[PDB]
Amino acid sequence: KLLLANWGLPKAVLEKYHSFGVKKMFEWQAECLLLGQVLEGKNLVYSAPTSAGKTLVAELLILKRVLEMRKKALFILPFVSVAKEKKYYLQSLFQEVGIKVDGYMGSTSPSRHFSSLDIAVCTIERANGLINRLIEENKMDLLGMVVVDELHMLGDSHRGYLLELLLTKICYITRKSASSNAVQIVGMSATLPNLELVASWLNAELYHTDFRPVPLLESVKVGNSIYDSSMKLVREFEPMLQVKGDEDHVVSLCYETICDNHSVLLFCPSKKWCEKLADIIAREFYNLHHQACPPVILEQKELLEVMDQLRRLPSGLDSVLQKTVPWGVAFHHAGLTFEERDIIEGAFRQGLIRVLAATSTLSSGVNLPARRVIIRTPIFGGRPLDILTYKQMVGRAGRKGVDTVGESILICKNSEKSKGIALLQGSLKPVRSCLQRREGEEVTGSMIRAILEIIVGGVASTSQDMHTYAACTFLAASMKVQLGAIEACVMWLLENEFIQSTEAGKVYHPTHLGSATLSSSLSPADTLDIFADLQRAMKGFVLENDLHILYLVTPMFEDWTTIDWYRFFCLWEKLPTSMKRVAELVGVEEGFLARCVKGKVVARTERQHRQMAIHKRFFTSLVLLDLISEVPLREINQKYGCNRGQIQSLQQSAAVYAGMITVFSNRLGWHNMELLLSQFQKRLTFGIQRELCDLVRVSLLNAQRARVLYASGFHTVADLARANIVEVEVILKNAVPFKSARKAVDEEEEAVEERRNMRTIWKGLTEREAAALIVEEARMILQQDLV
Amino acid sequence: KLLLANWGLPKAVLEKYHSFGVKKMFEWQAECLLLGQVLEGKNLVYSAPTSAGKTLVAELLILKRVLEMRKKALFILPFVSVAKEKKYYLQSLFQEVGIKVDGYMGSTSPSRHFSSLDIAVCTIERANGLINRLIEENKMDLLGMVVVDELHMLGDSHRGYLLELLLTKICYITRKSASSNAVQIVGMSATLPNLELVASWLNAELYHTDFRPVPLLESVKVGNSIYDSSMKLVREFEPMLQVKGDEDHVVSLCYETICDNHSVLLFCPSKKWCEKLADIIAREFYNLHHQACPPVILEQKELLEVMDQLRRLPSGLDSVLQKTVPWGVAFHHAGLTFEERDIIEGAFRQGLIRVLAATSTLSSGVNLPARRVIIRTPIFGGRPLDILTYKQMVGRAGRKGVDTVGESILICKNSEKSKGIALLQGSLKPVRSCLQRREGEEVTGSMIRAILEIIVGGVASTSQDMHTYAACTFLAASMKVQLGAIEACVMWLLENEFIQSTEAGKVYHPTHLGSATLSSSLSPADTLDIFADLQRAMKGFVLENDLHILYLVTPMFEDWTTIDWYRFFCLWEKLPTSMKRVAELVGVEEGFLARCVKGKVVARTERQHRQMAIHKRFFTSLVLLDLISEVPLREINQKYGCNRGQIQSLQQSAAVYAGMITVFSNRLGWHNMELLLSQFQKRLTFGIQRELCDLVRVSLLNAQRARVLYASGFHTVADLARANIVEVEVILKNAVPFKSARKAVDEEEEAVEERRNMRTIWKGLTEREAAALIVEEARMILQQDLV
DNA sequence: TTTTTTGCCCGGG
DNA sequence: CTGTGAGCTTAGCGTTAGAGTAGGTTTTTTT
Repeated sequence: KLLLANWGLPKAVLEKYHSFGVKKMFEWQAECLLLGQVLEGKNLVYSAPTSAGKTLVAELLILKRVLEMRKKALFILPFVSVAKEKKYYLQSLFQEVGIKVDGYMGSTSPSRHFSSLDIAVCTIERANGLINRLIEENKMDLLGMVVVDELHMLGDSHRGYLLELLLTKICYITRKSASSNAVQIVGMSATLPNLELVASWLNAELYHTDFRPVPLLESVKVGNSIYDSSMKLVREFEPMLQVKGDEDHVVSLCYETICDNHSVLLFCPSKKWCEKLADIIAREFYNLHHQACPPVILEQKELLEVMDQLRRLPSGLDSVLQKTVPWGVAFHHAGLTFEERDIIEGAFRQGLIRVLAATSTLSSGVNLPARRVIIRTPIFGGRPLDILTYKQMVGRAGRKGVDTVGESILICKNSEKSKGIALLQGSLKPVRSCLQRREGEEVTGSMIRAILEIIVGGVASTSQDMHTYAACTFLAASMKVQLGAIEACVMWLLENEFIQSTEAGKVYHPTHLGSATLSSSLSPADTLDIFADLQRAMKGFVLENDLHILYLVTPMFEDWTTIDWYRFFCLWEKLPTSMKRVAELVGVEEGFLARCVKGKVVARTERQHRQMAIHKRFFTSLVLLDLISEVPLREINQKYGCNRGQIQSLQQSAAVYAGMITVFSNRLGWHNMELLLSQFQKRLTFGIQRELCDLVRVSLLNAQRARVLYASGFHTVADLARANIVEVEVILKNAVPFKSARKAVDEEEEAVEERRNMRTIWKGLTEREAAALIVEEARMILQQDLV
Repeated sequence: KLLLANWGLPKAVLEKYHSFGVKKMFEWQAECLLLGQVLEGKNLVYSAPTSAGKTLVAELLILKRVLEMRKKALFILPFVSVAKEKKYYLQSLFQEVGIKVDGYMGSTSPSRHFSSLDIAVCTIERANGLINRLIEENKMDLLGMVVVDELHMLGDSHRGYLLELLLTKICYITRKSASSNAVQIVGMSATLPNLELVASWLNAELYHTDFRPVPLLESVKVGNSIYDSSMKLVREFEPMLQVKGDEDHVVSLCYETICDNHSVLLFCPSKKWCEKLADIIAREFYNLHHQACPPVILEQKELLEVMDQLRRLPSGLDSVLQKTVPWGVAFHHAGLTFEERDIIEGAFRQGLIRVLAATSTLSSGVNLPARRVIIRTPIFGGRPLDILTYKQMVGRAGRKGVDTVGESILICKNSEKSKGIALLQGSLKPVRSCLQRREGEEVTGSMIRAILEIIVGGVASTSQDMHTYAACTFLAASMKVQLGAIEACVMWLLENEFIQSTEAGKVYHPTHLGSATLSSSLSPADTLDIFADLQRAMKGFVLENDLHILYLVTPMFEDWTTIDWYRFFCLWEKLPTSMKRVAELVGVEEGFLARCVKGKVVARTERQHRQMAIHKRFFTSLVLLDLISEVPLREINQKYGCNRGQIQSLQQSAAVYAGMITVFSNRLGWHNMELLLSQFQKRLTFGIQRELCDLVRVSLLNAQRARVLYASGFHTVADLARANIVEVEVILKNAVPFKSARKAVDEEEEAVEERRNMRTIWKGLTEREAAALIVEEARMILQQDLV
């Protein structure tokens, strides 16, 4: 029965599973795969805890369908991190049968067009983008299957409502062609009260189970007392350690199980709070070792390899990590460089680290199981802790093979107790659409996009079809205004020129501003703020410097950071007129910055909303300029107050926004603006090729400078030590694009001073000085390397 | 001796000469080829009257050397019309031997890279341009021969001094290398004085003849009395058909030779005076036949075919050609189209036209003999006629031995008789080099080109090698201020950033602006303006429309027309609000336009020297904007005060200026601005697409408005007659680049009106109405073709 | 109160 | 928005910011 070898897998995949793990399925998996019609081809929704073999029940369906029918699966995952991990995992299983597995995730994408793949594993908005493009190609018939994780995100508005739109399009196009399942939807979720509604919407079969291989003792600590689920008072605890201001004994709650050689995962409200607790915990591991209780075992021979591997990173070994990592204490949050996450994840996954204070980043996207989970408060960011967040936090408790029973302890004040009791006793709110109009309110951005994305694809081009599409949404299940809201959208789309009216009844056609908003996969709420920037550049584009191209290209964010408007006003005042003119043409204005330094965010009329959206995008441009200007990432974080983890997210985004907005300007037909961006797409790439890595040892070589030496002479630093200073000076003078020292007639001097100060090679040296000093540096580097 | 077959020509060329020419040389041709060292590879400078077989000597020397030395030869010719004719001759002559003959002239380029050619037939600046690039590619060793026509041109300031700069380079690059010739030079110089000096400068043989196949009977008329050049009276004239319509009775002097039934040619100081006087003469041939020496034999059947060929002209038959051409009278201007000029010449070349009136456009650039030449006055323009122009006029008398003698008649009133006679009794002034200076004067721009070009090409870079170059000039040869002239050049080229000074004498290197000058082959004095326009565009470029890029690629002229400043000032206010913004950024201003309306004469400081060039260029940009906007030339002429010759020169020059300024911008490193210009150069062309030609012809559709139909549905006229009006309406809506109809916030209402106007057609049709009308015209005219 | 003339790399079948 | 303990700093008791997350066509290969 449960032994997987009986299920008829091809031996290569069976042997790969035998290598990867258990040969026998859990009983719930055998039931769920033996519902009456899921194997026939009917859609499915199911739920199991994250500790269960959740994805196996999809993988065996994928393996069957892609082998039994020569059609292409589309595996939709909530985050790039889990998408990358699942890509490599699934590649390892199927590759010996010849299934081509590749993914759309972050900046990475398949080296071949979708028609060559067999299983595309991708993030949600990559999948919706691919669905839009499959519609534009009308090649949708290729799509065999959609596998959806976290289907309970149907109601999440920041991201997730895309899952309504995406599944609705597949239903509608199937129903449009209908009026043996063409596209099977397999939807994985946490258990919901109305899960059978989602299953009924998807016409799906249903399974859900409480089964988990490792059981969880949930609890709330209040005072000394620990209450089990159903508030059974199982235990009282007394402080094994006495610590100044550890009024909750949070260190002792760690130490108690550290005495048992078991690890602790400690979720906190914020990054600052994680650093403070990783500091405090490491100080007590130090004190216990210094005042030398049971002994503490560390295997520091391994921690020195981890901590040296951190020292190699251009971040440097962070001042907190210097203190904590030697003791097996770490911290983990999205302020860390991706490599620092992967190092600290790996060190905790092997258990070299024993305590890891973390934000929600270890709740979603990072599967670090632990014996004991702790949640430092019921309040997060002044919210009550979300019930979905809590039940995803505690799902980390228990380690499959290393441990027998999982433990979790919420820490709660006596006055807060009702909130903790609610978190344990409560259950997830019923999932409900974002399409639903609130009774008296303006129609929602999810509905506006949901209507635009069919019209622009040439699907449901007449309004009677739009009512037929609305009847496919999950909203049309949640209600059992449904007609009147649709014609309130087309008014908004018409009066913003996303679509055109045509008589005969009527037919609606996409404008270029339609096709651009669709095929760049921007949101309609963004392409107004982008178009008001792109079109205003057509009226006067500064070509002598990058800042205006960066303002068009820089990612849209709201509150990318807390912004110091006063330092931004001090910064804007300092800009060169070469660049301050770009601020004027963009519309940055002293009358607006003066308000934003003097007072609150302006009340948002459409004018004041636009003028606010301009400045936050400009501030993000000045950061993004400094990144390409090779200003030290240590300096940038002083200058703008962001931190190194945000910068890598900005680098990841700006490299993509250059690509989107090129397609946006292409679809508008503004080909003369496209080329000015399609060239800049070559320069938003921040990692050097190995060509310069030797030359980059020379302190006077910016990569922009090493670029011309290697292009001119293939130089090894030995060659730069051999080179004649006169040849370097001429190579330097033939490196920079020509910019006069001459003042032209009716110029202001500041506009040419900034042409002169832009040619000195650091302010900085003149080339006659630099070309001597760089040969003297190179010959010193050479003799230091040869010894 | 003189029988050509004895000279050892290859039979293919010999038979081609037997076909095209005659089997014998003239006496002077043999005597010159028998100059002992010439056939050994000595340089030669020779003269023969232009009606003799001047070029046969040069052609025979090329043919021999390319067979024997087997090195590539460069044939330099004064004008593109002369170059094209001599290209087809040399190609048709040599190609049966397999000599790869092609050339560089006008917008033309050879079908393969230079090294593929055996002969390059070339205009002066395509040759001096080529010589610069052979030095950059260091292929100078390839150049085995240079052959030069009109070597007397060295004294022109506007042009042709390049023929000193080129030959001085070849001399210097020989003598510096050497201290059987490295290059053989053959120069033709039309019987100058000081011709021994030119021969001595090139270290060449001197050869001269006055031989003519038919003698020139010069004469001069005052009153009724005609005098020989010796001022003997030859005749008193009898003005048959006496009329007050010509107070000098030149109509009778034309009719006289017309009674001899031979062609006559008349040179006139002005287009309108030419155009008037052709009408006057034609109405007397009308008067003869309407009254009826015999009447003029008209052969009207051929003239009606010629006149129908003018009716077939895209610009239609000129009403003045309706008057004159049926009588065998025509006129000839730079103001005609080039097609009309070629047609009218050909009709005269076949002798169908028997009288032709011209400006100097028949002095130089073409050779069409006429038995009698008439010169209307000793005064041409505001000044006495140049004796060089007189000789090239009267040289037209020899009808290729189809007639036994040639005639010339200078005509004047009783005043200035001596200054008239001085054209007959005078001879060419001494040739000289415009590299010469006054003491109270700047070093001339032709010297600045010389001493710049050596530096930038990477030759003679040392401060003493330039004085070694100057010793090879024809200036220095003529002198056997000049020592300071080279130092004045280097100071001027430093202050204009064309060169860089490096220490340890000193060694000078090109800037990018140096190499950009030479690579574009612009003048230094032009490049100060073409750069300042580009440098100003970098500070704020209007991508919104075509006008601001046209201002950069607008051909730069002095007085390409008189500018009717009041009509231009009216045409300035009529510019749309976006185009009136371009006028701000380039610096067009009412405070200058109104001042040119107020008064023609202005003083000029450096500000005013730029301001004139800005406006004179901008006015020419407006003409280009209309020409790409498909405005009818019938309007443009009347709108700007322009004619169909000036327009045609501006089209043919603009296609080259967008070429040069790509290569100018590319090598300044402004690769963003380069790609805009390189993109726009793909639009700045005026040919007709093969497949669209009939579609644009029949339906009266603008080229892009038809092209998108062929792109969107491949319609022929027979298919557009079937097109659905709603489908065409949707195409008409989405064919254009997106211009939003909505006003933005923070925008002038007078600005958005433009963007909504741009989508209208012309009148002022809606897209609905145009999409109806276009289908009606297609389906109606389909029937008119089928009937 | 007014004459004629020239420059550039690159693609095509 | 909501909240609270962290933050500022000389001292020893003043004053508040605060989670994580993502979209593009061409292109893959070197001096």
